[PDB]
Amino acid sequence: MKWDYDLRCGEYTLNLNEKTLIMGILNVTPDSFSDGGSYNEVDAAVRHAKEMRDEGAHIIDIGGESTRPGFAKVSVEEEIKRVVPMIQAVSKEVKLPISIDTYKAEVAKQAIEAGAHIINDIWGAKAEPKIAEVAAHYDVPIILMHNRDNMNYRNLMADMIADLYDSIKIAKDAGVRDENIILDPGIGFAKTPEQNLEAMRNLEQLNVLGYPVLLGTSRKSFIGHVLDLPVEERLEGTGATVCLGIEKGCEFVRVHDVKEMSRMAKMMDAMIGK
Amino acid sequence: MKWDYDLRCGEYTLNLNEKTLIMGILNVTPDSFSDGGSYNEVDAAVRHAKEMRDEGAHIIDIGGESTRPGFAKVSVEEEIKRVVPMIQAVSKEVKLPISIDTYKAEVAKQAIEAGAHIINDIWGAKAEPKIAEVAAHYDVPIILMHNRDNMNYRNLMADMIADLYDSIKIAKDAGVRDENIILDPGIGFAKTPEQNLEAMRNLEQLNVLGYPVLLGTSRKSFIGHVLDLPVEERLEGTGATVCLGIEKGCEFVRVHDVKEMSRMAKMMDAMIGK
Ligand SMILES: OCCCc1nc2ccc(C(F)(F)F)cc2[nH]1
Ligand SMILES: OCCCc1nc2ccc(C(F)(F)F)cc2[nH]1
Ligand SMILES: OCCCc1nc2ccc(C(F)(F)F)cc2[nH]1
Repeated sequence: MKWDYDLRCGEYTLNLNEKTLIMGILNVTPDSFSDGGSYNEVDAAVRHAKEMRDEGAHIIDIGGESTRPGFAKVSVEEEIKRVVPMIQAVSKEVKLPISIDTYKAEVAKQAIEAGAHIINDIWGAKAEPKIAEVAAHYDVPIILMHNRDNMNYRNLMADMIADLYDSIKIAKDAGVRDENIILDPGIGFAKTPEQNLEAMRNLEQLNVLGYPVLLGTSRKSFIGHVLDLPVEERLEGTGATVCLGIEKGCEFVRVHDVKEMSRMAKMMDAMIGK
Repeated sequence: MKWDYDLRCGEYTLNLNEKTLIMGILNVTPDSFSDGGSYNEVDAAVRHAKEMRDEGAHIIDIGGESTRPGFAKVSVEEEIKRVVPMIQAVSKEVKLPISIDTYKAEVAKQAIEAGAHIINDIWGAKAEPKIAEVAAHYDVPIILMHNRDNMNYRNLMADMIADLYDSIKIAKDAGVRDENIILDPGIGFAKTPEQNLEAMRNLEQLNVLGYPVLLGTSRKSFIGHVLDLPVEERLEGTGATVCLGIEKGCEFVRVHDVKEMSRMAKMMDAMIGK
C-alpha cells in the first residue's frame, strides 16, 4: 500500500507495490556501414529484447549512441535513424513497455512517436529542459536521474536531494504530473567511488521526496573499484547493489543481467514482504 | 567498534569488525567400503578445503554423516573414524580455523583434540548439553543454533529469542565465556517456508542478545520454495539471503558457494561501511 496508483504506460500498466520492476538494458550494436535500420543491427536488438523478456524483464530500456556507456557525439538527425527502427521493431515484437534512454527532447519525441512508453533521462531534464515538455505533452512517465557537470559536493546526500528537486521542479513546471515522475540516484555519475558507496548506504533518504525510485548500478565502475574485477566479472557485485537497493525501498532496478538479477529481486521481494 | 573483542581461535584470530566472515561448508563424501580415513575420502575433503580457502573462506566447517544435510543414524564411534581423519588432514594442510558441525559432545571433544577450533551445534546445546562442558573446558567458540523438535510457535521471533536464550543459559552455566558464544537463527530448521521468510525479515532482532550472529541459509529449501528452482540453481537466492543478512548485522555467513558469496559479502561490506 506504499503506492496508491499504478504506473500507466499506454497499453501497459506497471504495479508499483507487488514486485520490484526489472528494467533490462538494451544498447544499440551499430552496424559500421549504415546509419541505422539494417537487418543485423535491428535483429540483434529484437533477439536481445526477447531474451530479456523471457528472463523476467518488465521494461526494455533502449539506448542509442549518444547515451551511456559510449556517449558518442551524434546529431539528433543521426540518432533518430538509429533509435527509431529499434523502437519500432522491439515494440512490435516484444510485449513490454519500452523506455527511451535519451537526454535529448527531439529524440524523446520521435521515440515516443515510434512506440516508446517511458522517457529515461540521465540529465534529469537539465541538459534539454524541453524534454519535460515532451513528457508532459505525451503524458508519459519520465525518469529523472541525479547528475551534475561536477563532483564538488558540500554534502553528498543533501546535495543529491536538492539537485533531484531542481529536476522535479523543471518537470512539474512543464506540466508533468506527479504520477509520471520517477527518480534515479545516478550511481556512477558525477561521483567518486567513495561517494557512490555513500549514496548506496543512504539510498533510503530519496524516499522522502515521495516518488518511485529506480536504481541503476549494473556492472558500474565502482563495483570494479571495490572488488578489483573487470566489467564481465561483476555479477556478484551488481547483485549486492540490487539487494541493498531493494531493501532500501527502490521500485525499479535497471540491469544488464536480467536472468540473475530477476531471481535475486524475487527472493528479496519475498523476504521483505513485497 | 561494534565488537570490543576478537574471536580467539587458538593460533588463529578472527576480527569481528572489519569484514563479514565467510564459513565454507565441507560435507564428508563417505567412501562406500570404509568407515573413514581412506585416501579418496580425505583427499576430496582436503582439495575442497583448499579451493574454499583460495576463494575467500575464513573458516572451514567440517561435518560428518550424522549432521546436515543427511542426518544419518551413526554411532559416535563410527562418526569419529570418519570425522577425525578429515580434521587432522585439513588442519595440517589448510591454514584456517576449522569448525566441527556436530551436536554430539564426544564428537566435539575428539574433533577439538584432532585440531578443530570452533564447535558448531545445530541443537544449541539442547540435544547433548555436555557439549557446552566440552566447549567451556577447551575454551573454544561455540555456535548455538536455533532449533526445536516442533514448529508450534506462539510468536516466531519472540519464541526464537527465548529459545536462543535457553541455549545461552546452558552454555554459561557450563562455564562458556560470553566472548565464546555465537548465535545462529537456524533458518531452514523447525520452520515453515513462510516462517523462514519472516525470520529473515526480522533478523536484526537477534542483535539485542549482544552476541555475534552467524547466518546459514545456503541453498536451503525455502529459497527453492520462493523461486521454484532446484538445489543447484539457488546461487541468486542464496545471494539475496546473504546480502540481507549482512545488512541486518550478521558477522558470519555459512555458505557452499564460497567464490560467489565472498564477492557479494565484500561488496555489501563496502556499502554498509564495514
Ligand atoms: O552541474 C549540473 C550540470 C547540468 C548540466 N547541464 C548540461 C547541459 C549540457 C550538457 C552536455 F551537453 F552534455 F554537455 C551537460 C550538462 N550538465
Ligand atoms: O523443541 C526443542 C527440542 C530440543 C531437542 N532435544 C533433543 C534431543 C535429541 C534429539 C535427537 F536426538 F536428535 F532426536 C533432538 C532434540 N531436540
Ligand atoms: O547464470 C549465470 C551463469 C551461472 C552463474 N554465475 C553466477 C555468479 C554470481 C551469481 C550471483 F551470486 F547470484 F550474483 C549468480 C551466478 N549464476
